[PDB]
Amino acid sequence: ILKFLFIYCLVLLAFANGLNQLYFYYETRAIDEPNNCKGIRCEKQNNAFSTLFETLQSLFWSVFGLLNLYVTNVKARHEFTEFVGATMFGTYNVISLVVLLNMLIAMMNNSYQLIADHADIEWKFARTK
Amino acid sequence: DRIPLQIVRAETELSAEEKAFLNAVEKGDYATVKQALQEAEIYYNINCMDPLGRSALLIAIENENLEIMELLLNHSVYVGDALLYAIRKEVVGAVELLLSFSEFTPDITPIMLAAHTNNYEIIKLLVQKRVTIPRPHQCNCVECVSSSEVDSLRHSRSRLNIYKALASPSLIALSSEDPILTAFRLGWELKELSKVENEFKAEYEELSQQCKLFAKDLLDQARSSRELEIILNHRDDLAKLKVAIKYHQKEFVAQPNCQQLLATLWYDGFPGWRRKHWVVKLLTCMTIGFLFPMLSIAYLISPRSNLGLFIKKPFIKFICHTASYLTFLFMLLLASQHIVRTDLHVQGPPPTVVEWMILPWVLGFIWGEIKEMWDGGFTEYIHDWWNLMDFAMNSLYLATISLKIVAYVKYNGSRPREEWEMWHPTLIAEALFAISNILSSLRLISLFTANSHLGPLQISLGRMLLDILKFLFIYCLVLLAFANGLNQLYFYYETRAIDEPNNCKGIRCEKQNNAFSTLFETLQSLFWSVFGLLNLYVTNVKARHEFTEFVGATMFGTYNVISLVVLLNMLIAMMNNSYQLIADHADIEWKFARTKLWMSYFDEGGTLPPPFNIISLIQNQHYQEVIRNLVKRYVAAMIRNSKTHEGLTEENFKELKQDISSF
Amino acid sequence: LKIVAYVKYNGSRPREEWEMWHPTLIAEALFAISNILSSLRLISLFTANSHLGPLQISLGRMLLDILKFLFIYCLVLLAFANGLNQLYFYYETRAIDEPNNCKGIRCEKQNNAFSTLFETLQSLFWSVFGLLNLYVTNVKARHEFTEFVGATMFGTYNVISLVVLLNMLIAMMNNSYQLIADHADIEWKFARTK
Amino acid sequence: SRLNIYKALASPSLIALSSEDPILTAFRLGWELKELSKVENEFKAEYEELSQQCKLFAKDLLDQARSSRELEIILNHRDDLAKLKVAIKYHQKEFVAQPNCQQLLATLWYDGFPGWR
Amino acid sequence: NQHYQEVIRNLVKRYVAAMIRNSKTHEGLTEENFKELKQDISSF
Amino acid sequence: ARSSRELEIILNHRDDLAKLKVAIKYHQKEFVAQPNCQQLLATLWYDGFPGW
Amino acid sequence: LCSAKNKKDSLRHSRFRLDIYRCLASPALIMLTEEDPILRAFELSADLKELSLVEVEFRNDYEELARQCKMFAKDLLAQARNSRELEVILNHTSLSRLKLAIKYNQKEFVSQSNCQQFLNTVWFGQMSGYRRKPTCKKIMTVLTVGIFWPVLSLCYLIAPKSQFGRIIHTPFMKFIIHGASYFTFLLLLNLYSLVYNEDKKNTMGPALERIDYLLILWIIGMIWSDIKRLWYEGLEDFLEESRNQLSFVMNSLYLATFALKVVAHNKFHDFADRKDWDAFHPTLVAEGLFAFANVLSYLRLFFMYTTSSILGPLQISMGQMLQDFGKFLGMFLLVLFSFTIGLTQLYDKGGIFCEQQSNDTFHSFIGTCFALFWYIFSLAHVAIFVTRFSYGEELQSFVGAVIVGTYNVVVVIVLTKLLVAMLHKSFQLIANHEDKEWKFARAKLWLSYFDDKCTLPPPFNIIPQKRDENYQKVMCCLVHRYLT
Ligand SMILES: CCCCCCCC/C=C/CCCCCCCC(=O)OC[C@H](CO)OC(=O)CCCCCCCCCCCCCCC
Ligand SMILES: CCCCCCCC/C=C/CCCCCCCC(=O)OC[C@H](CO)OC(=O)CCCCCCCCCCCCCCC
Ligand SMILES: CCCCCCCC/C=C/CCCCCCCC(=O)OC[C@H](CO)OC(=O)CCCCCCCCCCCCCCC
Ligand SMILES: CC(C)CCC[C@@H](C)[C@H]1CC[C@H]2[C@@H]3CC=C4C[C@@H](OC(=O)CCC(=O)O)CC[C@]4(C)[C@H]3CC[C@]12C
Ligand SMILES: CC(C)CCC[C@@H](C)[C@H]1CC[C@H]2[C@@H]3CC=C4C[C@@H](OC(=O)CCC(=O)O)CC[C@]4(C)[C@H]3CC[C@]12C
Ligand SMILES: [Ca+2]
Ligand SMILES: [Zn+2]
Repeated sequence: ILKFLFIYCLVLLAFANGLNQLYFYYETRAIDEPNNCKGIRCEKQNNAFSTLFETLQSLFWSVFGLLNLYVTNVKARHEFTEFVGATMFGTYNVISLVVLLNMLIAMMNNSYQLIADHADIEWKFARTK
Repeated sequence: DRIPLQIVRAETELSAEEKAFLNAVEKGDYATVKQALQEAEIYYNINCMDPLGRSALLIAIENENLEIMELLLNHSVYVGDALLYAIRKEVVGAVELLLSFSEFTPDITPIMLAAHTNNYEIIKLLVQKRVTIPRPHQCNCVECVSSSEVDSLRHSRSRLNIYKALASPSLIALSSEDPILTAFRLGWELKELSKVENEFKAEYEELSQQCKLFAKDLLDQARSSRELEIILNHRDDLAKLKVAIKYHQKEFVAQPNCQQLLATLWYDGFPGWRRKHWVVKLLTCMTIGFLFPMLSIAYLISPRSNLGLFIKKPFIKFICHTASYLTFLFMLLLASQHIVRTDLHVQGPPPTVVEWMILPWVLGFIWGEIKEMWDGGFTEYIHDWWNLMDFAMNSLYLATISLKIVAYVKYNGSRPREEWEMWHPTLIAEALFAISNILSSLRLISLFTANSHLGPLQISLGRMLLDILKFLFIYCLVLLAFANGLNQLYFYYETRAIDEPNNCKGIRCEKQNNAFSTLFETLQSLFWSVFGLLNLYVTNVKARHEFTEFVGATMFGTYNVISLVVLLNMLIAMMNNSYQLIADHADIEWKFARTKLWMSYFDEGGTLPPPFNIISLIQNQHYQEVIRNLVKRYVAAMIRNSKTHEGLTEENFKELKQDISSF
Repeated sequence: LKIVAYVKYNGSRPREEWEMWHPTLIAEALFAISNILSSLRLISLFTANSHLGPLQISLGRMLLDILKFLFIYCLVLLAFANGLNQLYFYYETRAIDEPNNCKGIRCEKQNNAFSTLFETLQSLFWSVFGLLNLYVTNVKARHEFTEFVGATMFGTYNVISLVVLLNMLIAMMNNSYQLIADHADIEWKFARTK
Repeated sequence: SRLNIYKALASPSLIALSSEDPILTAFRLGWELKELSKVENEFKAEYEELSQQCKLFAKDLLDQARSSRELEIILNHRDDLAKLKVAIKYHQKEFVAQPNCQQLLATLWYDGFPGWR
Repeated sequence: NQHYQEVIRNLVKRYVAAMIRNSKTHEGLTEENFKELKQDISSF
Repeated sequence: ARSSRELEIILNHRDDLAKLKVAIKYHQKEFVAQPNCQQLLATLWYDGFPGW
Repeated sequence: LCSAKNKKDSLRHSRFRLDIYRCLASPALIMLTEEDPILRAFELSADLKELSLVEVEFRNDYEELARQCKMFAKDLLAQARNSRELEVILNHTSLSRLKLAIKYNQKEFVSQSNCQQFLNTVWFGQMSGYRRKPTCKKIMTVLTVGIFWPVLSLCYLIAPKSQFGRIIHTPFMKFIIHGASYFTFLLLLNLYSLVYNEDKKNTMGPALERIDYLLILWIIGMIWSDIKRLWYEGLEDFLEESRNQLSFVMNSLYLATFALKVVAHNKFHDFADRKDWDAFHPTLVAEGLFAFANVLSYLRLFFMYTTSSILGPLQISMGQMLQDFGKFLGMFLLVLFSFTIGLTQLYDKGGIFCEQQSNDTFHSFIGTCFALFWYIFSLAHVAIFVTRFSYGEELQSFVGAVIVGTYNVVVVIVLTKLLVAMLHKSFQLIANHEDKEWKFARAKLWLSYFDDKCTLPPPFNIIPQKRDENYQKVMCCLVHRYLT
């Protein structure tokens, strides 16, 4: 599992770098937002890809579908930039959820079958320890 | 109420005297057969055959009795195809006796059958008589064309029989000057054939696997390092290893002794690297990376010095290149900090400090890529997937630079960023730079093959990407179908951006609107529903037509069911099946890939990291003496493993009891 | 239907004033369904290719077990839908009493999700994909026992549907594909010969 | 008794000796034995095994052609590729998927394009 | 029909011989060994 | 082993169950999980609880 | 005395006992020494299975001896040649032999072709022509019998010996009549809300309608059959079947809602709107129990899938994979309790069912458990904004978000994938015995309809030396055939 988390961390770092490079020109201030809340832990999510730390947090929570889709919009309404950002987010979603999770499922299936043939002996060794 | 049973195709029955002669032949009574043949000569049948077709000579061969066979041959009995029947049983004595309806196709010769049976003694016995085998054509020649039209079945059978005869390990060992090179070329050619002849794929793949196994097993007989170096360095520098790599001989490359020689070459200047604590290795790797600029500069200032020669070792080359790439990536990560860039409202910006530092790395990457491509050629560049990624990344960087130059010259003044148009050169340049950063940071995965824990897993994951495209085609077809339907249904109720709140139109707004109003938007909406990011209220319409809304909702639900309950689980099952098959050969593939990576640093053509780069008869005699020893040991081995039968010993003990009774 | 609509109606009218069963709307819906069905026929051309053929055949042979699973899921869904509709049918509210004149769960504020059996079946269908909000179990009268029972039943349905059946189906589909994969070549060649 | 009779009638040697058209007899017997397995649920395995044996006998009998003329004679026999159509009608997948029959079908299908491969 | 019966005759003959090969050779060789050994010696 | 006395002699030999501890130190999992050793260990473990 | 020996040498004592039992379970010894080899194999096989449980260390050896005993009795039955011998063997008393095999869990014995052929004849009875009918003709026969079930059940009541009276006596039609009787009970429940007067929704003491009396008659009928089955068989045999357990709970829930309904009509009869009643008013409690019992009524139809030969094997396979789900419940239950402790410690010092979900879900132990429960699906039921403190606590808000993120990875990514890994492994082992397990379950279900103790459907039920010598002759033939 850690062996897979290494690859996932590499992919996440790459996509976070790209998204933060694209979206950092439009950072706003906390006082300019309703309720004076800045970030993705607010009632209306904003500034999702403004800083590298916030980009990492946003990409982590999108694995469980907890990041909304309007965070890719910008106030200036530059359609090319928003389309490119949405495409980056979609590519990350496809790679992370359609590919890596299923490969993890397959590898866990294979490893368990080999481990299962000796479960009793290892359990009894642990129990006598 | 009954089914009558009667012979439909009747064959003439033998006479009583012929049946008695047959029984005497089978019983092995030489006197009775001699008397019967003498009576036959007096009356003026040995040529008679059974309804099964087993003649007296064939039964005599089948019973392995040399005396009756010798006596029958003395009386001018018909021979026919007795040699083939003797060869197929693999009895030497009958074969030498013979040399001194049918069960076989008319295109089979004794040498072909001997090669098929893979019997060293019989093949050797036949070769001394100067036999020949036709060479198969590579073909639009008139002879091949006419043969194919006249009878395709015979032509294909004959071709398969010839290739089966040629690919016999014993024949290759006995009659080839260079058995290893012959095995390599025959394996490659046989592998190419299975793609052309789709019907007979399995036999050709089996023959290719047999050739590969023979080539691998020949190398296992080396007993000293001198023999191994002679074999691997023979040129028709490690020429033999490069030839084996060219022909995709994974098992030959992944042999333990070949790997040991490569490991010795790789860890040049590091004695007992394996005998070190993991901490010491980690500290050693860190310091060399920190000192990488000093080592590169020393080589440029003075190659002859010790520091100049330090970079020549392949492991140091690898460490320095990795450190340089890591530094480039870290500098890329630092270009998005708002501390470096002060103003954002300048139409044409001159490059900042970070971009000035970055540019030499990009120039070095481009120069190295074009140099590699020019040296290797187009095919070898196209062969590796990673080189394609490099080409895309470098093209994107070049486009970024070209767009940055135009904006600076064209625009002088400063404007608010919200006033710019959509197709502004600065925005396009920034987007291209971001995509380039994404592509660059993903290249680090190609360095996983050098590790023993993360290498085989990377190889297995990379081998599972072929089926995903196959499934993606079907998914794209289904998506296009449902998008067509939904856009056909929902395109009558398109609203304007002014009517919507906040003045936002699309499914990328806090309140999703116009989800299925256009084909492009329909495709985007159906893509995002896979991850659950499309809300259910987008199927409603302002006019409140219940039938239309219900039809659209049912379309959406059917698409959701098909996409998420059927196809996803199907993909999971397919990728599970593929992983189990791949896992059984992961070690050999990983060793092949790591060997390919290692030999890329043995050459001295490219030494500097990217930022610094821009600134024979006697040999044949020794090879033949080693090859002779390997073949001699190989033959004595395969006989002991499989050519050893308890049943053959049984009749020998019966013969010993016969000899004891005679004594 | 298009000919009937052409003959019958001979005047222009605002589209929002048309009734629910106007012939033009039915014709358009049937045309859209026909387009969906027509576009899906291209899968039958995959058997002519040596790469996409065996995969198409194997996917075809795997559709028999999914229906057997769906029958059992249908039984479970019917049971839970009957229970929820029996519990929640007293608190049915009219469309006038709701904001924007909504009734049902196709609205921004989902409501009356368990008031009828048909709507209950639709609501339970959409919970598999997570498109039903958790506040639909609330009661305007604010009765604690009823809301507790409804939430417990909804949670039990979600657990049974998404934690047990889906994983069972995954394992079953894994086993079936491995057996099918062995004979893919012969079946694909038979299909291509046909 | 019925099972014993059907098992006796499905012997490859008996079919070879006593049948006028062994291939058609094998096809019909395999189909009939496959249909009997559903009605007689108690003996499903035996009837399935007998049907498989009949199919294998027919395929192995086809496997012994030594020329294209013999293959054409076998495939074109009518009691136009009539035998192939009869095999398709009876779900003889292994018989149809034989490499020589597939090669003949390919040379029929790719007419006008020599050396397409 | 005459041509078809000719071809069927050849195929059946080849099929019978092939299946006999797997059943008969080992058994025949084993039987001929011991039986020949136990009667000729007695006659001698 | 055919008797309990032989099993005790083998398991208690010291160059307290010293042999068992030595086997545990060397990760002899198949040796330790033998049914007779497990029976003896269970007898030692459930002392004061007959027929547990 | 045996305890004294075990103190001196327990390894020798255990080995001697296993040596004796391996001698007793010899197929050759049973045939030569026992009068009833089939019954001896049944009793010994059940004896050796129990010994495996007590002798945990000798588990493998004992269950190998039990398997050997089971395979011997199945091979003895395979030597029967005609139906006369089959009826003699399966009807002997020491269908007593057929019922004895079901009690002793002889799955191999039941799945034999001779045993399966015998079951089919008894199950269909005089309607053996049903098997000759085509598929299109079979369905019309089942639908006709099911639709006219009240008439056929009534005909047996007045003229049991008539032609229509004896129709129920055959097991196959009895199963259909009982099945159609239950399908009408479920139809009455569906129609209960449709015929509900809207004026009664604001009535606090509503009286029992005519439809309510119909449901009471069925419930007594279903209950009455339940004591009869329990009384004739026993507690342990009756409690073992899952279908019987589901009938226990749903019958108590149906009595509670009607007991509360009568009391409410006699105590609380006020006319007031629904919005003004107490939360725990008896009328509201009565409707909560009624809805719960409707779910358990529809879930009883799972046993009817066993008869089908298409959905039968699949349903049995899913039943055996439910045992692996219980083990994962124990580990997940501790993980959910661990994160509940820390999360309520951090936020209480400073719910999810509202349209705007707030931080108040973490202010109680019950609320915290519910919020973590809805995170398992990964369908975004709960938002991240819930973790943020209402007034400030910038640092404590971040720590709470990290705690929730760790919970998601542990459960949704690690525990869920581990659960799928074992279902892949266990199913492959189960798939091997799919046919043998389904046939044993179907024969167990069929045998319950052979007894004439319960013949009428539930609404109608409430209304008021010679053979031993033959067995020995067959036994010697079967024994001597087996040796040959
Ligand atoms: C470790 C590395 C592993 C890499 C594995 C790669 C496997 C193959 C995946 C490739 C990624 C594809 C990226 C492009 C598509 C995603 C981006 C996107 O749509 O942008 C949306 C953006 C913004 O809405 O829109 C578009 O780009 C245009 C609309 C595209 C709609 C059709 C998409 C076709 C592909 C669908 C793939 C679905 C896969 C799951 C199926 C269950
Ligand atoms: C790639 C090639 C695929 C070929 C075909 C594969 C099989 C496709 C068949 C799927 C069955 C679809 C049945 C209708 C469902 C979609 C229509 C619908 O409900 O739209 C909403 C609409 C409108 O709200 O709802 C209805 O019209 C009725 C809703 C109640 C009935 C629900 C039926 C559920 C059927 C099983 C669902 C299983 C879910 C996962 C279980 C683990
Ligand atoms: C029963 C026992 C089973 C095994 C238990 C151990 C399993 C191994 C994993 C342990 C989980 C460790 C904690 C991970 C999540 C930390 C909390 C968190 O990030 O909350 C967000 C919080 C709050 O917004 O943000 C941060 O913590 C800031 C840093 C986030 C950086 C991005 C994520 C880093 C990589 C995480 C990979 C996790 C696996 C993903 C696989 C697709
Ligand atoms: C912050 C950004 C720039 C990402 C930083 C990532 C690096 C710190 C890591 C990620 C993957 C690592 C690589 C993963 C595996 C290997 C193989 C490893 O192989 C060996 O020679 C040692 C083990 C062995 O003897 O088999 C050498 C280091 C290397 C290239 C690693 C070098 C350091 C890398 C690039
Ligand atoms: C997927 C969506 C976007 C529809 C648009 C793509 C179509 C134009 C493609 C998709 C599938 C294609 C078919 C897939 C496979 C074949 C078999 C192919 O037959 C061969 O030549 C096979 C050769 C071989 O055996 O390798 C001929 C084209 C055809 C019908 C293709 C025709 C073009 C199709 C319909
Ligand atoms: Ca390159
Ligand atoms: Zn040629």
